[PDB]
Amino acid sequence: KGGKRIDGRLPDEFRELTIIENYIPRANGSAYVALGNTRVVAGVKIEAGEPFPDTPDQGVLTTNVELLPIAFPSFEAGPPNDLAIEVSRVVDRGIRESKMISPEKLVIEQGKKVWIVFLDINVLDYDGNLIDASTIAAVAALRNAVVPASKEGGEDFKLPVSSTPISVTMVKIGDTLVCDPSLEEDQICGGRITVTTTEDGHIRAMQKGEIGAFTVEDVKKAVKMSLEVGKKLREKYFR
Amino acid sequence: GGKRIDGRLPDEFRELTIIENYIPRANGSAYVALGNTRVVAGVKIEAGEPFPDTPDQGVLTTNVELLPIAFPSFEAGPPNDLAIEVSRVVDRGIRESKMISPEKLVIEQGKKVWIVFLDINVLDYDGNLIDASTIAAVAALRNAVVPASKEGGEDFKLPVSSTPISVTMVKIGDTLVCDPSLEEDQICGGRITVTTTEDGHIRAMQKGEIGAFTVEDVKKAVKMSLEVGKKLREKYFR
Amino acid sequence: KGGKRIDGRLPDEFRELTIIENYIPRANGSAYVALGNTRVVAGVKIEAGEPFPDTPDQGVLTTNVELLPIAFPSFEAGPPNDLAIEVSRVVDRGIRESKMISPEKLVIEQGKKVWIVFLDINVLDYDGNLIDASTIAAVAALRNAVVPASKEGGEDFKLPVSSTPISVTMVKIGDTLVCDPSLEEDQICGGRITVTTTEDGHIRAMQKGEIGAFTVEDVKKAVKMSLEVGKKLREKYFR
Amino acid sequence: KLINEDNLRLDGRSFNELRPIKIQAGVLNRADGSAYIEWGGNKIMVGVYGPKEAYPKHSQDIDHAIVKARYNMAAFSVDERKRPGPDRRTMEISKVISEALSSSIMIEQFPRAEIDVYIEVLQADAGTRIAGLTAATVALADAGVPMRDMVVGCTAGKVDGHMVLDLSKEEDNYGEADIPIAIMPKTGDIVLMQMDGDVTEDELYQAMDMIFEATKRISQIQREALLNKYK
Amino acid sequence: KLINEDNLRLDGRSFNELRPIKIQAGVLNRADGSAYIEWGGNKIMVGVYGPKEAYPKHSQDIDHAIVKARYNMAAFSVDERKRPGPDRRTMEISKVISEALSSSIMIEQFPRAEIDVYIEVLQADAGTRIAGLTAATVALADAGVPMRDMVVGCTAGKVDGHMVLDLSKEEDNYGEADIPIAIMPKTGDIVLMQMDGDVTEDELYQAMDMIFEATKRISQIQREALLNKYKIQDIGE
Amino acid sequence: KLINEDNLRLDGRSFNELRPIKIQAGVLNRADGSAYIEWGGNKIMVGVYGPKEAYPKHSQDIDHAIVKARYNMAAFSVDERKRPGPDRRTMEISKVISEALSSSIMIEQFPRAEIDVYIEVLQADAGTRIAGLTAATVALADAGVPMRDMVVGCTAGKVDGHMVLDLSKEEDNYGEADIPIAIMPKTGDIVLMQMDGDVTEDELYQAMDMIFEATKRISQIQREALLNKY
Amino acid sequence: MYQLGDVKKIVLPGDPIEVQGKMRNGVYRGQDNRYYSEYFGTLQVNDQFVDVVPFSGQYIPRKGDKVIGKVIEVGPSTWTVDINSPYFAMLHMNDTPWRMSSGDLKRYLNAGDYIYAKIMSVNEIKESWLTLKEPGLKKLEGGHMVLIHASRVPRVIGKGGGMVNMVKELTATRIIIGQNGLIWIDGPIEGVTMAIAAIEMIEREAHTEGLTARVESFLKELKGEKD
Amino acid sequence: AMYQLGDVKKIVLPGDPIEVQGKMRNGVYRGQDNRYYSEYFGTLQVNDQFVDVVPFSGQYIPRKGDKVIGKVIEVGPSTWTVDINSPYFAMLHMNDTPWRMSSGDLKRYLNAGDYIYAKIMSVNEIKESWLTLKEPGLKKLEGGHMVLIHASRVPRVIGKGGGMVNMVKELTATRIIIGQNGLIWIDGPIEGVTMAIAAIEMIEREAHTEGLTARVESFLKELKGEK
Repeated sequence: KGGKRIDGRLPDEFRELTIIENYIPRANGSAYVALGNTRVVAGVKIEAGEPFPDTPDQGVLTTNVELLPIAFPSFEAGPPNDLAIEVSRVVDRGIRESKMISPEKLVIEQGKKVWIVFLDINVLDYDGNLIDASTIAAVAALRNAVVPASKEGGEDFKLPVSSTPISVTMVKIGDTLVCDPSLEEDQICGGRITVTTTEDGHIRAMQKGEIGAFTVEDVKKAVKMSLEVGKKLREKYFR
Repeated sequence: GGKRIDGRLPDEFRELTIIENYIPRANGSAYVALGNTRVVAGVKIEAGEPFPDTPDQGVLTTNVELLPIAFPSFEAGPPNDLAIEVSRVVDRGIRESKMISPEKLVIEQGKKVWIVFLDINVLDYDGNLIDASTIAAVAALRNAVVPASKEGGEDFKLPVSSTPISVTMVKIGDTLVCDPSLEEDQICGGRITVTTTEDGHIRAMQKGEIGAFTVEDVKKAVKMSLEVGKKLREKYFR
Repeated sequence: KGGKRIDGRLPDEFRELTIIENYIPRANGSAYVALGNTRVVAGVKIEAGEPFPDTPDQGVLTTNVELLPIAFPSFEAGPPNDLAIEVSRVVDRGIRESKMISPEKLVIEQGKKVWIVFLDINVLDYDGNLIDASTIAAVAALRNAVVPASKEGGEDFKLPVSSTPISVTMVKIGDTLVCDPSLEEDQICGGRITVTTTEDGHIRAMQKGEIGAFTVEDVKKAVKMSLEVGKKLREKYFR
Repeated sequence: KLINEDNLRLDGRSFNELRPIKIQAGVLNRADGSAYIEWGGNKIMVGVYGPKEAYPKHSQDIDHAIVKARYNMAAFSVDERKRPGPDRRTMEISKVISEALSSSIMIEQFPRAEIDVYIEVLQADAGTRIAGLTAATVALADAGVPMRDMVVGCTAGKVDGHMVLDLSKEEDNYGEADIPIAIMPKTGDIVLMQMDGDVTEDELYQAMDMIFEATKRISQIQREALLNKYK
Repeated sequence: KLINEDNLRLDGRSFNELRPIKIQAGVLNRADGSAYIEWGGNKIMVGVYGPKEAYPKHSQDIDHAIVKARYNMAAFSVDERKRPGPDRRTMEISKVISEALSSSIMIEQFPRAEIDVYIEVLQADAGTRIAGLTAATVALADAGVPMRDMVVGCTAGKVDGHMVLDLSKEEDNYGEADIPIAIMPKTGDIVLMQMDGDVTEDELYQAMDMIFEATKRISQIQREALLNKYKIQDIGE
Repeated sequence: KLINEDNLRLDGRSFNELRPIKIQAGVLNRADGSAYIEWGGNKIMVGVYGPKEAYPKHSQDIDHAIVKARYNMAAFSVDERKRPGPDRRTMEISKVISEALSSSIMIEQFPRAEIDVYIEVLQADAGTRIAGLTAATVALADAGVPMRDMVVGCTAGKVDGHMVLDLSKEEDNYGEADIPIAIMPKTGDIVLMQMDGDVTEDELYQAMDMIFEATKRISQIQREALLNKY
Repeated sequence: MYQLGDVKKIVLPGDPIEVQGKMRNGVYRGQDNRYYSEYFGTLQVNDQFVDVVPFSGQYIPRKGDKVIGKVIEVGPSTWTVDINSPYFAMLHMNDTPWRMSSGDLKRYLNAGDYIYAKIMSVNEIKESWLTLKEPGLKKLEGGHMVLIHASRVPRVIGKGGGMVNMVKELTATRIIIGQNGLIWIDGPIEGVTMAIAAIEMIEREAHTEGLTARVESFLKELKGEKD
Repeated sequence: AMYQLGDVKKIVLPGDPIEVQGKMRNGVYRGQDNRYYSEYFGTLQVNDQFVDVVPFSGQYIPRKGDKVIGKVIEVGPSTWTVDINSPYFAMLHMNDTPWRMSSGDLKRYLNAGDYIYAKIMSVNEIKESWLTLKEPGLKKLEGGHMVLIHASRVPRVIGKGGGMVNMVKELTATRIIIGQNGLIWIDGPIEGVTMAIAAIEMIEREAHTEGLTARVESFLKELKGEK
């Protein structure tokens, strides 16, 4: 009614965030993220491995997002992997295409050994908007970079972080587009759109999800909002 | 009644259309439609490690996919038993006919050989998958094209030393017919497949489905399979 | 009850055992064992392979117990794998922790070739107490040692067997602890305990299974009974 | 290493030029509706089964029908032999296509029903997922499945600073962006939209109009593929 | 490198000579019907359970019963250790034995029913697929499963231009052909037939005739194994 | 090669010293009951759903409920990245915990029901399986699942001839024995007990007494956990 | 812009329908309050109604049709019958000639038995209720089931049923044809082959005159050619 | 020909020819040559006029009148499905119970997994059994221990007039219910159940001795005296 969503949030406001870097210390880098009552923990494990034969002078980054049955009553009924896989690919597309990692500097022995960066995100608690929460957690975990070069001689250095991709997922309540949808709003309307943006104002990844269609105006407003709440977010938690 | 449910006589096949090099991004490929049964075979040849027992020989691996696009009832059933039987039956015909000559597929004796992947996707099921897969399989191996330029060497034609033609037969009433349509495939339980090469030899046989055959029936199936195998070889595999 | 079970057996008595070495003559070692009406046959397959990177100077032993659907009517209804896995781990545990194999003597070229000991146990008939039946079969089969060293040059020798671990399963019928339960006794009482012992009086392995509890005294009685009946079993068949 | 020489792409097309596109509908015999498409190197078969009630009643859904599209790639369909069966990539495609098709199919007309769409890509060039969606609407009108529109779509992206249309395999792997979009031509509503790479707000809005104007050239093919059945 | 010197096989048999065969029925305790077979090096256990009214989704096919024969190989049963569980070969054998048995089991007498035949080969020599079916009919008769006949069969093949019977593992691997066949003895009807390799029309018929002759001797080993279990004494076989 | 020089363990503890243990209850939002536990290097999240009716009725068991505890390890929880999903080890752990939990849960009060216990290890030191079970009872009481007792347990084992308590990952891999035990504190009844390695009867009883002494202190840490939350 | 005197212009899904009359099956109202085609099909106009018949199948059942169906599920009081339609049809125990108590439905009809029934009603969601009480409706036991396109059923029966009856005597077989395209055939082991062979000839070639005369000649030749 | 006896005309295998005059009954099938052949491995028992083949098997055939113990496997809206250890599950209608329930209330009285002592009301041709609980003494079984034995040894375990089964009860201090299907319900003290089991297994295994009563009574007294 009063310009506000089902909660006090305005159309461009996210829920409360809590980011806890180095939550799993025995990993090379890690981050716990709470977005309202959505809770995930991302973990990065860096290991020396063989690069792909086609790109021999580049390290590898593989992403995997686990929808643990603890996170929702309905989980393991289904559990449809379709949602859990989709989030892995969107989160990985945003991280990959933002060139956040800079994977040419992850070469140990050209064409034989590179640094493989496993990014695994375990969802512990589900309250809507898994895509944005997962991306935040992944970003934060990649900033505790700590690549173990000491096992390969060398020198422990910080995995290079070249950008800050912030993904924003948006849904259409009535005639108004809102962002960071809660679990009520995520089911209230069919159709979401996620837009991942870097601090240079570039769009790095997009993904329309769920059943439903969006006008061209909606898409224009979603790109504009994602850049605008994406800028606000970048300064507040990733200074 | 002296003729089948269609115009076909007991030894007549359905219309065949063979298309070589249907998948040009495959090393060898062939689309076959046998009536309304449609499959496309695709051969992908790659360098790999040989089996430890035979380090001076190439590998031939066969797989036949019964895609759910191919029949409404698929996932009712769909029995995986059937898809696997056809892969083993088809592979048996190619292997035992010595079509491939897998000794010439050696790159570095005991380290690197040529792996010949024969993958047959079934797109439309109207009976007799076995013969249709063999026809697609035989033809696809005749676009031989082994990529020896990737291992230095020189791209040569994968040796094909024989032309096995598999023939599947059922007994409708008191008459044995071959190439059963789906309708005839269900009108009588029990089919028999006999694969023959051009030397008059029998290279592979297989009794399938529930049902029995008399000793004479198996004797008629062999005579008919050799005979219609000869017609087929001269018409499409000269 | 008054010193007898449902059969004539006393609380510390096993069923009739028949152990048959070299039952599968085409394997490196084999043994068929019947414990009452529980029948399993273990088979040992020895092959050259690469050792684990952490232990490059040790051979490998991998154990597996198949509860074949042939062995029980309700088998493949379920089939709950939980029971089949537990037995494979528990059986493995006795053999491994007793150090029966001496897996350092199975090294061909240090860090490149060792001997892989496949110990596979098929259950054909289930009449209770799989653990003890599997262990007897496993131990006996390892004693047709026959490692094919002529295939790596060398000389076919007898795989070294350094101890004789005997596993004993116990349940509480009423107020008395009995061992080697039949299938009927296995269902009259929730709660079983396995204690694997060596001829030196050492305990190599223990496992409490099934739903139910045992008091400390019960655990104390079972250790003594397993040691004692394990000594009896060792002398009769494993001279 | 670079993609264009004369404002000419490696394959010789201008910036907004489509690859060759063929569509024949009704090629399959068993399927209720079918459509074969050739889009560049892409050869894709689509067959459509349904609508029917689900048996057993467990998977049933009382509001509307269920669109179950399955995208599968043949083992000989990609550069190196791929293991048959779905993977993380084909599962993400089958979902995204199922969601778009659910938006044009009049899903409320068959409650508790299921609609199977089997997309078998037999040889794959780039942008493969859209040729199957383009063929899915052709197979669906062949099957009598009610739709409020015929979904159609095309790719765009950034290559050497220029926004191009219908990227080729080379342009996809080494170019700067890929934007697959599928729309409902009547309304312009987007029912499928993904995006990879690096693009400014301006270039994305440029890319969209390019796709939007390619949809008219594509829809004509679809409409001509069903129109050849009678004649 | 050759299999014969004096028209004698590596193991000493004439051409149409069987390897040693044993069958004991009713050896398993839990199974409704059971049979053990030793055929040369083959050691195979068979268990039969059923018929029952089943349960699972679209398994309530109303015409007849379902013969779910499952052929499984122990990990220690073959030359090199094999991974436990079924594979592509064991699933092909499981079908072909199920098809054969569905022709002798009087399958119409139990509609909506299910019949399990678990065939567990503990040690394999060649021709394993026949040895299990041959024991399966015994296990089905031991269980009171109605049958119209006792399916029995034998292997044959070409070794160095000669047609021989009951091929050995060495004769299977290095021979020219292998032909496993199973029949219904009353009628001579073939329910199971495969063939691998290279053979002429004449040689194939000669190999068929050899298998039919062997089924006479194999049928008798099956019968006596049933007779033996609950005593024999006085005559009437 | 050896774990001790001055009768001091690699981390400085005496023989019968527990590693530090924390437990916080009610930390999940969706789960009916929850518990976070920190036990030395171990970080384990436990969530409880249920008791509710089973669907489909096929898996239904009709005397009592079924305790389905599922033990999963996060991919980043162990030394090297491990592929997500259960394996032979985690299935065995899920069973042995499901069984122990069944002895304290009043299972008969909910026939045909299911009780889900999800144990998600985010970071694993040794003895993981007791750590989840000890946290599991807290979640169960946090969810109102009736119990007749609060299960608690601890590890012990032999390292260089000395019997030690709550072994670390290093002492577990290279020590001589490992004995995980879980009990019902009212009665002292053992609901979970395993044993690996080489030990004499005398040492085995010594190890048990040491474990029983530690559970008094751990059970209080469980009590506190539930206390604060309300 | 286009369109003929009476059959207008063949449409595609979403083509706008700017024609006066009562919109009926195949036309939906867009968000712009215009009407658009739901199907790929033919726009059919009569003085009162505007439709788009599609070039499709998926036979819809309408009240009165006599159909063959396979029973798929046996309920406590009802049978679920697949009538080759998007929805399964229901046969209540009270629409049968059998006196049964609830749960005894398995004594009379089990799943998979084929029945020749009549459509009692079709609700808005196209769910059908069946009956077997009228004369001639019965369980079908034995024989061979054949499926043809439901649009080909009226020609195979023929005017007044002449064609279908004519075959029966020529084929020495009993044949029952359901409006959903399922055809029940049971005769001798041979006559089933001719009856099938005739139906496919009739299905494929339905549009020619003298269709009666071919089938008679075709069937007479098939009897002679082995003799 | 072959050897035959004077009233039990020789042992037979599946497919053995049966050259005896009389009305062929269960166990015999007619082959394609119009001769009769044995369906089972068993004895060619030939009674007056009728000619059966009894087999050497188990799989208890339930016939009308037998009192059986069964486990409820499914709760329907109007019937319970009960497994009676027979090739087909048996049905218990709600109207064949002494309980007043409305339809759908079946779970208040009998759930799945529950054991019942009922009587076989009827056996149709397919061996499908209908049950009842209305007669006195038939009831739901709560608590206790269930034992399975071969049904062919049940008649000796019950004994003439129920002597054996009663005699055990007092020595064993337990309540015991025996089904004709081989299921026996036992519930006593935690001890009493143990003796009762030990006795039945001796009776089933040693069901040939004439002095069975004696041993079983003494064996129970010996287990009794030893406490």
